[PDB]
Amino acid sequence: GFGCPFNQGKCHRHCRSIRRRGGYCDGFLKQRCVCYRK
Repeated sequence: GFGCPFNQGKCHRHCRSIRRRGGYCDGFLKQRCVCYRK
């Protein structure tokens, strides 16, 4: 969806920039991702 498993970077790079480190898409369609750290 919005990202992984097609574009993890889109959801793994957006958060990463926030000093984050890891994540996993949460949905099939353009829903939204929630990088590990909350």
